[PDB]
Amino acid sequence: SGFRKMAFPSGKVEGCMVQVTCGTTTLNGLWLDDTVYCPRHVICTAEDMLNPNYEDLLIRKSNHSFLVQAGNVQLRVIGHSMQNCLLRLKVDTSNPKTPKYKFVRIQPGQTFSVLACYNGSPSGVYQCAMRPNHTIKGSFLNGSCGSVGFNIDYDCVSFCYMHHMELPTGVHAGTDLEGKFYGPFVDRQTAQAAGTDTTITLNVLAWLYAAVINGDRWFLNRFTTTLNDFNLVAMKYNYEPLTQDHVDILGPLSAQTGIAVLDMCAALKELLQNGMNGRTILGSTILEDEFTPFDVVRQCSGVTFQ
Amino acid sequence: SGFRKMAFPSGKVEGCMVQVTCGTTTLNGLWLDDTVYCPRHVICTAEDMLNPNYEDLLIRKSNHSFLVQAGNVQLRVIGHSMQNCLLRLKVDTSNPKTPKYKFVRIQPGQTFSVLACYNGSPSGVYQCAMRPNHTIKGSFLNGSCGSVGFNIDYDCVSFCYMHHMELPTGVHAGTDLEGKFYGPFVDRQTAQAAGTDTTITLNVLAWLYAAVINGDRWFLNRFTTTLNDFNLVAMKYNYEPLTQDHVDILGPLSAQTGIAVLDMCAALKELLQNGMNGRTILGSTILEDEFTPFDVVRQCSGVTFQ
Ligand SMILES: *[C@@H](CC(=O)OCC)[C@H](C[C@@H]1CCNC1=O)NC(=O)[C@H](Cc1ccccc1)NC(=O)OC(C)(C)C
Ligand SMILES: *[C@@H](CC(=O)OCC)[C@H](C[C@@H]1CCNC1=O)NC(=O)[C@H](Cc1ccccc1)NC(=O)OC(C)(C)C
Repeated sequence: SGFRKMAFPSGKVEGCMVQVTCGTTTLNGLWLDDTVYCPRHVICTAEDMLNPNYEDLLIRKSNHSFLVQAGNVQLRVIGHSMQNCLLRLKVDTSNPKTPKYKFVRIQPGQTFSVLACYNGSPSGVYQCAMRPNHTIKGSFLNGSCGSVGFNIDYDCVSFCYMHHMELPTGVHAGTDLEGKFYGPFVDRQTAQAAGTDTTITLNVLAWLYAAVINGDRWFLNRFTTTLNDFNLVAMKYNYEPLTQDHVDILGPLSAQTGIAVLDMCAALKELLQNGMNGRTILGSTILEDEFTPFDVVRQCSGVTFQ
Repeated sequence: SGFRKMAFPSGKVEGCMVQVTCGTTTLNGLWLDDTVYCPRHVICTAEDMLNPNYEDLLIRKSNHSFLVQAGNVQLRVIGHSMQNCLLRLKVDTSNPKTPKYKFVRIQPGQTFSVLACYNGSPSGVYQCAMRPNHTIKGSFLNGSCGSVGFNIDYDCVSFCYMHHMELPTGVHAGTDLEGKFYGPFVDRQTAQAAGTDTTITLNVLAWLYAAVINGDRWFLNRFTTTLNDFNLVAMKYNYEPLTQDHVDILGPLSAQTGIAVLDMCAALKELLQNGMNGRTILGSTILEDEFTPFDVVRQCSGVTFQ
């Protein structure tokens, strides 16, 4: 029993973290096989960030403009290319600790583990959701650029995020491992701001299922709703509209608890309208939206506490 | 910026997890040098748990009564002893991935990372506090016994918890790595229940400091309090009494924010009495008590956002 924000074990990723230096700028990089990935802004000074031309900045560098350090060992750079907002540095050595891996672009609402790193040294690990507005509510200080986000399935690491910047509201933005930003953000100094965010309806519903599987039914009611009537309420409280696809995704959790999705929606509609009347759900006084249906199935018992 | 429940990177611990089988019972064990640690209840059947005599159960076993599997490799047991509520199994091979390590008994209020494991295979990682009542609010299913809790300082792993059981309220109990239980619990089937718990005052105060360092001052006030007057309020709301030692511990956070401890206490007293008036602190609508002053210094900037 219990329910916690749980990250994937971080060891396969720790063995891939290195330090990348260009001039006086140091950040983190990711070393797989004979390649090191890092944010391209490693080539900028502070004044560069105000109007950088990356093609122009990069052509001015040689292979030996870059130092890469893995633990106490210097790797020698033998090639370099830009790919969108990342650099791909080729090095003299293949990483002996390279795990089976893939590069994946995750979708808003999905979750992943972040390994916070400084000077190529991992310091901590926590679970984040990709928000509808394409930011994450992370925890990052100076030196954290190039920290990665990932999921693990079987023994394969699916890398999905590399960290690049902080926005004025204190939330975080970055790219996938092809160097393409999540959201409309750019790696240069502008007046960019996070767009208005929304609550992830599917996840809140998944988490209510988790609460039932764990033994709590206090918030259920005798009612049902149509998809359309639910959404009118959803719009008023700044929740994402629920779709038939979201309804089908919740199929297995529905089957395990014997609670129809539209009946769970009626329960959520009542919580939105009346509040929680001083009560908690899985330890929480608010409606949680950072666990997916996959996260709930991974963590909860396959047997409901009836 | 940001503030998250952050666990230590788990890799050094993943390389120490093995599977231990006795008869039809399988659980996790911890392999350091040439020794494997695991809960002694691995030697019981279900009916045994109702009245087990462990000395009597153990003398009936040989070295080869135990199988230990590390990945795909069988380790051969060449000796065994009981130590309080753990078994210490000696094996044919020293763990090549043994990190620098210590065994430490943590104190109530302190935090650690848990690596949830099943069949010797790590599945997830999250941060817990040792509660005043000597339980943790973990997340554990069948097969999780022998999962460990730990902290990391520099490159040394300080092991502090091994998991043994779940209590009727759904919280968790276990031992240090000498096999001594945290709390008055025993590894046999009784009517044992978690004692009444208390909120960890020092941690709530640390977390308010974290909120100031991160840039928020909304909950401060013009008042001060004496230690004794604070505690009268503390008792009414089921918070631990604050001591001069707790006041001295908060010295560095106080210095970094320019907020005297007793002034922060007056702020907390007002929050207890008036609630939060619909507002949040570091994203939270309630007062959080699972971050220590050490946790705040580790995660937050050393420079206050004034
Ligand atoms: C990674 C690199 C770094 O630390 O540079 C300092 C010498 C930075 C990580 C940031 C820092 C605090 N949290 C966090 O997530 N990223 C940055 O500093 C970016 C660089 C950048 C500037 C302009 C456009 C894109 C990227 N800057 C940044 O995040 O701005 C602040 C912190 C001022 C809001
Ligand atoms: C580890 C061993 C196990 O899974 O045995 C099942 C064949 C168990 C971990 C528990 C299970 C659910 N969550 C969790 O933390 N521990 C136990 O099953 C203990 C064994 C025990 C019994 C009596 C006294 C001490 C230890 N039993 C247990 O936790 O009881 C329940 C789950 C019924 C409350």
